[PDB]
Amino acid sequence: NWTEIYPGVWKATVGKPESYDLLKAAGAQPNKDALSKTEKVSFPFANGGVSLEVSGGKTYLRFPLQKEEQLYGFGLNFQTVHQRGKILELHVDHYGGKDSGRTHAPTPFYVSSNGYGVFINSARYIKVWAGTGVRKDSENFPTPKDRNTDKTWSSRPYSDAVEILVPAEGVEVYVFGGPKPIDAVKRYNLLNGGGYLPPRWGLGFTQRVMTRYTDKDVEKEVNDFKEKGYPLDFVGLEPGWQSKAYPGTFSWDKSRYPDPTSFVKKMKDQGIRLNLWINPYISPDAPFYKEIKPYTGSHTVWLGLVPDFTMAEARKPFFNQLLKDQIERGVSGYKIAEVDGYDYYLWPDAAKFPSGLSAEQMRQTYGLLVQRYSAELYKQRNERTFGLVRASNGGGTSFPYVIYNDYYNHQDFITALINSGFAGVLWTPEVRASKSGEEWLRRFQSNVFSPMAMINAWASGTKPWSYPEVEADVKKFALLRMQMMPYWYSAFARYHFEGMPPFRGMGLEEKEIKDQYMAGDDLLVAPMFAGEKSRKVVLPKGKWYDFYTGEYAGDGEVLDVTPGLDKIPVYVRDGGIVPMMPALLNSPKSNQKVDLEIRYYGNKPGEFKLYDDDGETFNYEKGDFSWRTIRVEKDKSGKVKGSISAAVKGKVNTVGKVTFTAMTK
Amino acid sequence: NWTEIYPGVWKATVGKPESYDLLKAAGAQPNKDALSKTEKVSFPFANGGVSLEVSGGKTYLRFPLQKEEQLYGFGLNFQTVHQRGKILELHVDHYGGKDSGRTHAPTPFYVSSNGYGVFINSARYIKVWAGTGVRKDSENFPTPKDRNTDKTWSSRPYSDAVEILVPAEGVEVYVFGGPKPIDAVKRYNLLNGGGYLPPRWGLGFTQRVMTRYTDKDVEKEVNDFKEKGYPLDFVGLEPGWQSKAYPGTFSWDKSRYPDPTSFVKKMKDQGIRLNLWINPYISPDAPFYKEIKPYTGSHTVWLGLVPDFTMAEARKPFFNQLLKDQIERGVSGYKIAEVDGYDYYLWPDAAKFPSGLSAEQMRQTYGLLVQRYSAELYKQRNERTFGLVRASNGGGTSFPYVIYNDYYNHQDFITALINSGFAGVLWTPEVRASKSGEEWLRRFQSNVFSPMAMINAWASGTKPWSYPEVEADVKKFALLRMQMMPYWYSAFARYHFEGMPPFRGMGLEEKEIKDQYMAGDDLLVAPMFAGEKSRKVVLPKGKWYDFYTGEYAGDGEVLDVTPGLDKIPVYVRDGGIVPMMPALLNSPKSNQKVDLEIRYYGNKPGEFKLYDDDGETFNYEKGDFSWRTIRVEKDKSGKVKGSISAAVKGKVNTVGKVTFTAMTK
Repeated sequence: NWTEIYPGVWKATVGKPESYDLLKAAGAQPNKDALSKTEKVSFPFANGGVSLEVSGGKTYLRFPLQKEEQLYGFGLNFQTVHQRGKILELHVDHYGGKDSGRTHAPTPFYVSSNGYGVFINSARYIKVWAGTGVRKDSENFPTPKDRNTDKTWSSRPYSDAVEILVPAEGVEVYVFGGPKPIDAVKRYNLLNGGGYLPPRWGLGFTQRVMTRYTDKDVEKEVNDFKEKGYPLDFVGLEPGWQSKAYPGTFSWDKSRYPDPTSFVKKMKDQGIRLNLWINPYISPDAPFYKEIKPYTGSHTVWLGLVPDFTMAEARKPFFNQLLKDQIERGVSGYKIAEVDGYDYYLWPDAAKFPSGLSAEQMRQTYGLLVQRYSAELYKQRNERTFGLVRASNGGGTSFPYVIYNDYYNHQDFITALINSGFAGVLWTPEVRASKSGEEWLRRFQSNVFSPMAMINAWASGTKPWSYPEVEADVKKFALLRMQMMPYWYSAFARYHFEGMPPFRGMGLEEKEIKDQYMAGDDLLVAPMFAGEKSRKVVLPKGKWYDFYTGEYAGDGEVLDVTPGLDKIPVYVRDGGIVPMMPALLNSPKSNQKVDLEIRYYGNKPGEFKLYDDDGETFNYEKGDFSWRTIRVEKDKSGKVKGSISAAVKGKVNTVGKVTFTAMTK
Repeated sequence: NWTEIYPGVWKATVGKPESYDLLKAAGAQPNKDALSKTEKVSFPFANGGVSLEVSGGKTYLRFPLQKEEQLYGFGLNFQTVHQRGKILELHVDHYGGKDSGRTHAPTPFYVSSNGYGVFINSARYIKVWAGTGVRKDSENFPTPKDRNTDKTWSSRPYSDAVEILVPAEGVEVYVFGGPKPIDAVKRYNLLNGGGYLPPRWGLGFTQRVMTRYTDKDVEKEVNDFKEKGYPLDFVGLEPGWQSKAYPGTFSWDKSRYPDPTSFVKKMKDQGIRLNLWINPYISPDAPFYKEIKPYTGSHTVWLGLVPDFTMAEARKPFFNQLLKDQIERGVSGYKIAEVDGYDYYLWPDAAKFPSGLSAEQMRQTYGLLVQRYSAELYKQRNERTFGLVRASNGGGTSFPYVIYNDYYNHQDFITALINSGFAGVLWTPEVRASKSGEEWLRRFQSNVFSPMAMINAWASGTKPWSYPEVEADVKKFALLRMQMMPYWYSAFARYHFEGMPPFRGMGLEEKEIKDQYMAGDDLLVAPMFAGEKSRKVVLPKGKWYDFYTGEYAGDGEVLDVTPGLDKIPVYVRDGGIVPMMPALLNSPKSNQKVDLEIRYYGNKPGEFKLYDDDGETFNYEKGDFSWRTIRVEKDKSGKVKGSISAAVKGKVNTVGKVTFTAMTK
């Protein structure tokens, strides 16, 4: 039966749940304070139709559906957003080109258009029939028809329930109330701890360089960024930083990085952080190999041992090496690769791990484990991190990682960004290479309207400026990313404090749209793809304004837009506010005041809550942060009038001179 | 541990096997006599490396591989024949366009090129890693390499074992000795009971007619066959024979079939048998609906109830209706459709059945159940049947059904025919429609070199003669099918008595070839596909002769062949014999003597065992059958010399005048 454990959050324990699951894997702590401030709402299933049973070694769940209902979620899908009528097996994997449930974060959480959500807290592979079963004893059992004579016969008759099968003798289930879909997602994310509060530097530009780069090659590339006037906060090092890779030594290569301490410091003195590639698979030449070997699984991945990170005996040596050899030299973070799949790379489900944990549960949670324990090392030092990971799951909302992959279809990259908001994880549609300048720019445009602005040149060697046809426009979008930092930072603060995903699908205000997303509270983004001169944009009710010119765009209608190569279609809600700092090339330091220009759109009076703190430590946990309320409207004459609430005694204040701009003439 | 239960057959019971499995589902009885006559051979795993364990609710199996080894089988695959390096989940389904283990007969049986086989007797979904796992404690653990510096680094390092995971607390496993791959397949098939011994009429031509045909429409089509001089033994009726379909009444429609008894008799008096389409899903208008309803599952398929055929209470009413309303009127057999998938048509794994059997095991065996109990009704009447089914599995070798599907890629249709020989089931690459006469003929050509010569015109309304460009050649191939009846019948006798699959891949004498198959003992078939003027044919060592002209073709070499539209490339082994009866339009009756022309190929002295019995009852089980030994060679002058062994006192003898022809001038 259902215990209301928080406002709008109910928990049921069915049968005998397993001792390991997603929340336990992640060590996810609920944000009780934030949850306590959400509305009491009533239980979303008010008219029965809920069934929870254990039989033949499995847990059978059924949740009812109404005729109107559409469903969202079930993880990081790339080709679909509406989930009703889909059949899935949720299974961590590298994305394979179709939506089957095999994906980087196959989060067992779904949301209904009626404003509720359901989370199945199991680390097993989970089967989902999202309204396909037609039960003989249903209250909505359609009348049988004779296909021989009746042209209305249906090959897929009406189904009135979500059915879920968990291969275990019980399970914990959570249900989240509304009243809106976004309310259920926020409560889910808060139950997970809220999103990570990223460092400001994490929201700047990152360049990953070719595998083979030496320390000298990186220093030169850094100098070229500076010389050309492009932003850069952190550089990604790829497998060549290690003395061996696939499998790895987790130790700096002596020929390419002869003096790691000096290198890391030189970069940091120029404002440049480093983010290091790893996969967690262990070389016989790693310095902790012999120590860790008894605490690794039966099967290897690219001839590397697989640590059982549920065991302290594997974690201590692995994470001590990261700490001592890298983090204590100044390394800012990691890119955790190849913790997803494919099945022919990773260990089989037939593998055995020394803790006794099934290879299945290990597969479902390995990404979560590496995120968890790596993030801890930074938190212990009162320092934020921000990096990349190729696998996550339910339980992972609070971790400082963005999902990326080795797939590349641009349309599908945007669809995954939409679905990230339903999945309790972050996703970046990264830029690598391109056949044309046009495609390079379209990809860069969408990428700067995402969790992480990044070119990953591991194989391509490209730089922002590598395509001369679009060079000037790429630079503009790179500088825009920096100017928007206060907007993004505030959105990420909402993710942390309120559970509000910073990127999400349409229809999520507080037919399927697979190619538009909200970015923060105020911006509707509708990317162009290479080869297109124009697209349609579906605007929600309420008035919207062009991001660039401030001019009225529309209201609850469809636009045909021909933006040009130099613009990504972006629209701002009436009264929407985007605070802009100067076009700095490096994120500003905690002791640095920064001017803001408050760009105000439309005519409805606007209100924006600007988040402010030191941008890099966990001092915010002790209360050292502020929300500055910004209000803007136009007076009788049509002239802009703005205010900002007063700085708070004793708190960090990085807000400099504030000016206001009415974008809508 | 391993009990030698028959010559070259070993059984191990690991843990606690489930009470239901594939062999029990099928009620498969071993052919002990035939098995007792195979060679004692030694256990195929002589040097350890075999592991059988139960852990965490699952059964983990590992079987070693050597460097040389290639693997075949794992069911009815459509795009692959070599299985080493593949990962599969064996799951009954309609084929979905790729080889994942989801297919009509996902037989959990594999064969090695080293001459052994392994069968996993579980009715669960079974996961297979066929040499992809790389174990840290392997005796062949490759040396780790540094991908940063070593260009020989492998993304898929060497794997030395087949690994299998069964989701249950134990399992029965069978191992089959050699010394050749074909020996292991034969023993597997014999353990299943051997193949069904089909009626001769089952090897004739069958036409399935459009869904809507009335009794009068069928009588006319029959008259057109006769008038045009095309063969026909049985007509397929499609869903319109029932008063309702999807779901079904299992009762003759009163408007389209007003007098069933008279109709069936009229057809039978003209030599024409009937084969009726069913799916097993029950209409509220079926006459046994109320009786059967408590013995049906929770979920419906196209609004039809799903009988639990493991319960006598479901079988009795269902099969009594078939018996009384159809079989006792003269109906010869059935086409059992839609017992495979897709997942969105069939019941979810979350469904519940009144016997308590998991929906999973029901999914894996439903085809087997319908085959089993329907075949029984015929056997009880001392009458053979022969029909079609869209799902089978391990345990199904002995049933009188051929697999077909609703897919159509021709290349893949031939690949499935190859893989049928590894899977213990029969498959027909059926003909339906085509965009060109060329394609129609190429499809008809391969189809008459298969288990069932059939056009399925359920939607297309086509007849053999519907494409005028190729009409004359289709007729020739239809008549050839009849003339070859003694060849096919004898091959099917070998399937029954010896386990020898009548259609099989290359290299199976007693790189991957996906487009040639052996048909009987003597014929190598290499189909053309539409759009091709020529193809390569890979001939095994030993001499081969052109089927049509008898001329030497080659020996252990590759040919480039341009056969023309009018020929399918077929080659005959040196000394090969094809007995030919006259081009009859209807299969000959049990009391009818038939002349044979013995077509003898090459110069090596040949020997052929001609099977003979009444062709339609189970009297053969009481010993009323003969094998007539035919020997042929050319004398000194190069003139043919032949013999046939003497007819056996008291036995059926349908052999008339016998003449001999040396095809190789």
